[PDB]
Amino acid sequence: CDLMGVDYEEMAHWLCHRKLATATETYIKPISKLHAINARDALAKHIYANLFNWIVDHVNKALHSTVKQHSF
Amino acid sequence: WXAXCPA
Amino acid sequence: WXAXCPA
Amino acid sequence: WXAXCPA
Amino acid sequence: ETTALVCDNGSGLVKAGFAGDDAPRAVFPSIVGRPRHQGVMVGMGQKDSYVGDEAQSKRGILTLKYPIEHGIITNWDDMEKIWHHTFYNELRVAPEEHPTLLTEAPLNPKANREKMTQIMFETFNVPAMYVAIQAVLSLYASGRTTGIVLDSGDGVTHNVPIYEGYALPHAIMRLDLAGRDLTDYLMKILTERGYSFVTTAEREIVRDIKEKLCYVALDFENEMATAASSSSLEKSYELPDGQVITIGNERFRCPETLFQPSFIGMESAGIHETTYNSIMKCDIDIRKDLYANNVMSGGTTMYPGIADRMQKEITALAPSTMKIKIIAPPERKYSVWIGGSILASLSTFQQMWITKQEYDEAGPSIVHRKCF
Ligand SMILES: Nc1ncnc2c1ncn2[C@@H]1O[C@H](COP(=O)(O)OP(=O)(O)O)[C@@H](O)[C@H]1O
Ligand SMILES: [Mg+2]
Repeated sequence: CDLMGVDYEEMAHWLCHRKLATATETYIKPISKLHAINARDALAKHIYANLFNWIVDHVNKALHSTVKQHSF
Repeated sequence: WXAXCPA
Repeated sequence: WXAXCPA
Repeated sequence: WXAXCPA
Repeated sequence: ETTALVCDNGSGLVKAGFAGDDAPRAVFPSIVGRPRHQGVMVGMGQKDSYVGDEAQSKRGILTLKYPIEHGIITNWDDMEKIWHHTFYNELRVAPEEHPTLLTEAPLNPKANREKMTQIMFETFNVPAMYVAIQAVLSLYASGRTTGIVLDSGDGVTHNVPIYEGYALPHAIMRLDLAGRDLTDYLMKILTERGYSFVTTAEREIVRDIKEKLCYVALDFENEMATAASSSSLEKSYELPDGQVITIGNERFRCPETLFQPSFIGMESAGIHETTYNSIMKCDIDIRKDLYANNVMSGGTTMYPGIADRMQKEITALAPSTMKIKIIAPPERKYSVWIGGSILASLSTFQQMWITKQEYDEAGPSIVHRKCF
């Protein structure tokens, strides 16, 4: 939470609970330790995949050129 | 009454 | 219902 | 009964 | 692919939405109102009937009918209006295009599934349909293959033991106390303090009082003596017109009828002793796994303290070394819908639907053959 600059107790809450809302009203559920570990791993995978797509996008920024590509 | 009807 | 109760 | 059936 | 619609016809609410959603998109009271007064102003734009939240908003002008009571559909023209409103106005979806998973309480009449199928294929022309027992879905909703589900709606209460994915249909208890008979008892007792609520629109004030202020005693006689001896339990509420009404020991007394149905003159035992009597009909090898995994479901179990009172009062019945556990998720009001949403999205399920081809070949009797 230091590295990412987020409130320790907010991450501490959301790692261990999940939230549902119907159209009107909203509920907060505890989750089992297995689902908490699965969720943390899925979050790590999601961060990594988005970081990868972002590095690829800045490489494309450097590789692109302004002339209209006729064919490749 | 007290709530519903008048008495 | 149809017997034992109102519905 | 005492264990199996209810009586 | 096209999603299935998932629609649950409670007695009290309709929950509807699309399979794979985590929560229902439409929830509204399954109520139909008709105007009961002379139409004086010309050109206002009269309407023969309101449905759902429309009938809630106007309800001072309207007679409100519930078309399901005790999980039985008691007049079809209203129920067909309610479904019409569900598909076209709340979901805004062509029913031509989506399978519909309907839902039903166990052990109710067989003419109710036949009609409920006939109307889907003839009136709404749905491609394919299914009908599922309410208490089975709460296990999909709570991640379990074993448990005894206590489910209590507006109209019906039932226990369904399920072990390792096999239902035990001889042990299914159905009990006919529910939120609506709690509400009628609440009106009768409230009359003691002078408040009288008479009409169908006015009943639905009492329903909101019951939801907001009732709770279940952990010892009925001790809190009776307490509230007879102290103001500390006395709590107060505003009617729509701004009259304040004040409610005391009575607020725990109404949900106590779930544990003592004799208050309503109901001969049968309460939900605790029907749960225990349901476990005693199961084979002795599985009782240990049905003493854990008591799953609460449906709105009538939302009372504060009902899980604690259940655990306490089953533990007085079960042998001293069985671990009694009551499982009461905070979304248990929607858990039947959530489990229907899971069930309709499995790929193994897509063979189970009643397709219109089969209904054309067999006629509506097929619903008993191709279903639990
Ligand atoms: N928080 C609550 N506390 C007590 N009773 C409630 C609560 N919410 C809803 N109910 C009651 O439960 C019934 C609605 O439960 P629900 O599960 O929606 O019924 P159904 O599933 O048959 O539509 C109504 O009688 C309503 O008054
Ligand atoms: Mg229900």
